[PDB]
Amino acid sequence: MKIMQVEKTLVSTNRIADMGHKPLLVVWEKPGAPRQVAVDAIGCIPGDWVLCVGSSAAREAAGSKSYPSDLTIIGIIDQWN
Amino acid sequence: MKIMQVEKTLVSTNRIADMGHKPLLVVWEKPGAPRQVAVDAIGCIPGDWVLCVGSSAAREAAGSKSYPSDLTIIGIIDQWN
Amino acid sequence: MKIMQVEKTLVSTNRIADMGHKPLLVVWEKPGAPRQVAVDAIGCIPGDWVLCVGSSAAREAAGSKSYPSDLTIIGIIDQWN
Amino acid sequence: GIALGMIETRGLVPAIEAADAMTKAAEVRLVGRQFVGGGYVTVLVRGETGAVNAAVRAGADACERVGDGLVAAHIIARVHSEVENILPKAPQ
Amino acid sequence: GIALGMIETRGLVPAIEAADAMTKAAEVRLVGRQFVGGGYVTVLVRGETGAVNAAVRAGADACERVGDGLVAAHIIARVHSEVENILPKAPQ
Amino acid sequence: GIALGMIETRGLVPAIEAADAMTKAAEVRLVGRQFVGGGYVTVLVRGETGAVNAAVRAGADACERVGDGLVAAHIIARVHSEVENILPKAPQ
Amino acid sequence: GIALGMIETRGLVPAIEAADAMTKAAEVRLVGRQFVGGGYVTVLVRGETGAVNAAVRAGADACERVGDGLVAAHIIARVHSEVENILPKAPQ
Amino acid sequence: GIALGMIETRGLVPAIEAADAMTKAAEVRLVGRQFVGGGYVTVLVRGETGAVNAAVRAGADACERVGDGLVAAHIIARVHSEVENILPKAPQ
Amino acid sequence: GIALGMIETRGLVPAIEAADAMTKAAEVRLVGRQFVGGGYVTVLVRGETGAVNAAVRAGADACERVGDGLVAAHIIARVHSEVENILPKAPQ
Amino acid sequence: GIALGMIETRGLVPAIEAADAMTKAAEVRLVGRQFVGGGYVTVLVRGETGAVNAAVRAGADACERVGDGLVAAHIIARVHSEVENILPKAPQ
Amino acid sequence: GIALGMIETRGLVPAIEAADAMTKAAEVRLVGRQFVGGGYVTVLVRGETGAVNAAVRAGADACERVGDGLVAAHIIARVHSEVENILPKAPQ
Amino acid sequence: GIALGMIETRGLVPAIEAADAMTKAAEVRLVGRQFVGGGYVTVLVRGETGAVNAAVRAGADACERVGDGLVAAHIIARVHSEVENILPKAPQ
Amino acid sequence: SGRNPSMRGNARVVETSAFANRNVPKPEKPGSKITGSSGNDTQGSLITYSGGARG
Repeated sequence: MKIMQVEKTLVSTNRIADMGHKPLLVVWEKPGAPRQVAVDAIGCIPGDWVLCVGSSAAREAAGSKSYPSDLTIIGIIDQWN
Repeated sequence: MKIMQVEKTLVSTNRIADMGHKPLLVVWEKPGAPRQVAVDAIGCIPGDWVLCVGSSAAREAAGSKSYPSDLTIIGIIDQWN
Repeated sequence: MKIMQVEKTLVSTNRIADMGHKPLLVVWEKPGAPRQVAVDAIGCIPGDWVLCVGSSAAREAAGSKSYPSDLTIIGIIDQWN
Repeated sequence: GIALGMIETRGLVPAIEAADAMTKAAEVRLVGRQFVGGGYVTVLVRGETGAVNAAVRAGADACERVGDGLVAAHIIARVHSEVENILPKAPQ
Repeated sequence: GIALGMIETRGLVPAIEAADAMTKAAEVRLVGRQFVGGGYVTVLVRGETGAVNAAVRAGADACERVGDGLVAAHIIARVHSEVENILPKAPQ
Repeated sequence: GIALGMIETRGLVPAIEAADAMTKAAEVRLVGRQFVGGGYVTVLVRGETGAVNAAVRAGADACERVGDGLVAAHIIARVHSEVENILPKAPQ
Repeated sequence: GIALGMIETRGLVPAIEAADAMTKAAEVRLVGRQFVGGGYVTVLVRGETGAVNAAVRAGADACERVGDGLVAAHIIARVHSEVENILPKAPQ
Repeated sequence: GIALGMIETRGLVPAIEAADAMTKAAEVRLVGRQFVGGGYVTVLVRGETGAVNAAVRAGADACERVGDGLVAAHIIARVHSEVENILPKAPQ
Repeated sequence: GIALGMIETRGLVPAIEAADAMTKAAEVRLVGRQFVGGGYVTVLVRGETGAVNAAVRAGADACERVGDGLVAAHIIARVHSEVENILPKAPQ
Repeated sequence: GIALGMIETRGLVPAIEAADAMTKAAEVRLVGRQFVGGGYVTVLVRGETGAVNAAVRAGADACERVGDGLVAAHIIARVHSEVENILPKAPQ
Repeated sequence: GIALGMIETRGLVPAIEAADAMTKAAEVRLVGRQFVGGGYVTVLVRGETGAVNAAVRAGADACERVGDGLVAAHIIARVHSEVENILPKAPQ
Repeated sequence: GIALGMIETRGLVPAIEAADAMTKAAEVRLVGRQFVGGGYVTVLVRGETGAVNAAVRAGADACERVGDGLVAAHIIARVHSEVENILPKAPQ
Repeated sequence: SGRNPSMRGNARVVETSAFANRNVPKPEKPGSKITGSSGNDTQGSLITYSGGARG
């Protein structure tokens, strides 16, 4: 599992229908680092230091075994530098 | 997931029959970045900023579960960079 | 599997209900390497050089198959330096 | 910011959950929280049709089983100028 | 426009949908919305008899399947002078 | 005249239709529209006892099946001076 | 925008109804009404993805029960430069 | 009179019959005739919404028994400006 | 402290019990009490994620048996900036 | 004292009867009444923990059958300083 | 540019879908879109044998379940010079 | 204001009731009260088609039971220019 | 209880509230024949567009 920071919300209107209505956020390891998109299971405000899961584990955290997710936020860090 | 960009299409006529008819596109994070190939489940023109899923999540995004896709394009970002 | 040194404990109070009660630890490949979070399957004090599993195997390492983890500590290396 | 997205719910706890999900899902501004009466509480957001489409969709799942539940989840891409008079401008 | 057309709904989301459908369907003016209480919301439009009938029919169809539903749809071609004292002159 | 005539309805659409019939029917004046809460809306008319009896009967017959329906239609020929303190003098 | 929204219907009355519904339901510009022959008429709109999603959904619903009915309702979020040659630039 | 009323028919004979009955039935000005293709013929009449409704109803009844028959009957009280480009502007 | 803890109940008495349990159990501050309408009364507390977790759980248990009961017990780990405009800043 | 007693009733008549019974049957002081909404009317008393207990039992017995009846009856022997804000200091 | 790929569909909506998918799936030029009549529409592309094979395969999959459907998808690797005179050179 | 609505009654009392109900219902100008002879009285009104339909319905319902009764209720949305030479324009 | 006289009438009591309306008769749920990539998800909560169209 990885520790990332939410920067901004990402909107993809024509996304595949298998994604449901789960919102998407743009998370990066550190400011200026590569940006990735994570399905948001536990709601995160921008700037939150979130904890994200990857691989097949992501699909379950997205609310269904068949969900098409590679990165899924599963928790918000209470206190992170 | 990842935020990639469609640069050029990819065509291999020696493909395995499992891939079916699904189109193939060449995507990289940014110009000059490493070039990966993604199955396009949407209609993506060259120059489109797209959201790419990977792992087992990709196989279900493109066609069936058994579909041999380690990367799929699950939508086009409405406004990016 | 990766050899990582535990740095400190991690608490996420608002994590999903699928993570159970399993404790979480921050494990870097070495002091200074990028930080990651691993599910603790066995008791581990900070500073221990531990063995971590990834991918789908990480899910069963801690709890059932549907456990949302992609990095789990599976043992302590008796003598690592 | 001329697309309107509304979520109606029974009680206020579902409304705040829907509002939180709607505003964390896309770049939508929360313009209203109207106590209709009889329990109904409606949350109105404004933004681009794409952003409001994603906001309302995310909010609906968030508040479907919070409290008594969800009553409506409506998106209007182009709202007539007349209707703007009855719509709120600021959440307070 | 002197004829009146009223749509009553259970909740505010159906009311705004009715107001949008009513105003975009025919040449009518949304003169007001009232929170009747008990979860009833009335949207009123003033126009000509032909325009109002088209609007209200558009309004009823739009808000029928939005939210808890549509309660009442009514047209008054001629409103007595006194009745106008209990009708909003302009939208809020 | 001072005879008071009241019609109570579930919702506002029945109330406005009732008020239209009452004022159209006889020489009564619309003196108030009360939102009792819980979806009860009352319309009060003052006039001579003969006029109010005709006005109230028209209002009950006109709104009997409009919308949610009619709750009560009453006529008081002479209200005690005490009750005047709780009756509206003009509608708003 | 560049997104494309197309509704194909059996006849022209359903197509006109869809075109009316699309254009008034979201911010999309009608670009063509093409008679395909064999009774099929296709109304094409261009706009941004969010607006096109809203419009075509509104158009598909409006013309479903009109005339012979609706044939197709498709949304291409980004259209290849090659396809732009055949797509009508402005209505005739 | 800006409302639009349309009748669609299979074969030109019902279309001409519908236009005669529609124009004579109420005050609607014939605005065009369009060969959709595949046997569909559409006639469009403008006018006041009330008059346009009466015309279309009259035209539908008169043209139903003639020829292959009636396909559709429609009224749009306020056609969006974008759709006005595709409608015929006058009969040629 | 940014986490929000809301408990909705049918009546004031269950809410006041919930407020007592929530504030006694953890280190949370009561920010507001709202009468949603129709009976529901919501109490909101702002604190750290851990404290709000313990407070809401303690509150939801205390008021389950009191009066009509608990409607919703919901914990938001972090509240978006927009939603802060619709939440009371300090108790009424 | 510091103990807080509450009785919640549907309507005002049982509440006034309850409040009368509480203050007559123990050394409590009626701090206030609250119109929660949707019928519920709450009456609060403060006194010693023993006196308030006897006051809320007497009140419940007194209003149990008056009007619609009783919803809830409560004593909170110690009231957190945070909850003190939402309790009416004195009957306004 | 010496190979021909063709996809025939019922209606224009599937034809546009097929053309878009074919152009996006490979390096092909959309030479022409033809209204064969009777509802048929044919989109033709010309590229390399490998590219045209990929384009046609992608297009048939995309448009198979769009609207009325796909009539046929055909790939001609080598096109006789005589046939070239009945194939569009540029789109219209 | 062209559409013509006529109500024929047996006697003058049902005709005056029809005229009052016809005129109260909507905006129709009363053009003539013709004594046909043999006990027939005809009241003609003129106005927009929507208003006339509402007016004639009210008249037919109002005068159905009054006196000998109602004979005919007829609407003509547009009369031929020849017929207007036999239609009253001012009542005497 | 017996200190104050009381009369309890049997009122016609029907609650008009959001909770009471939770089980009102609702019309046929809207369904979409839309194609293409539009996030056409029907597993989620009922989202309605202008005119009541599902989406």
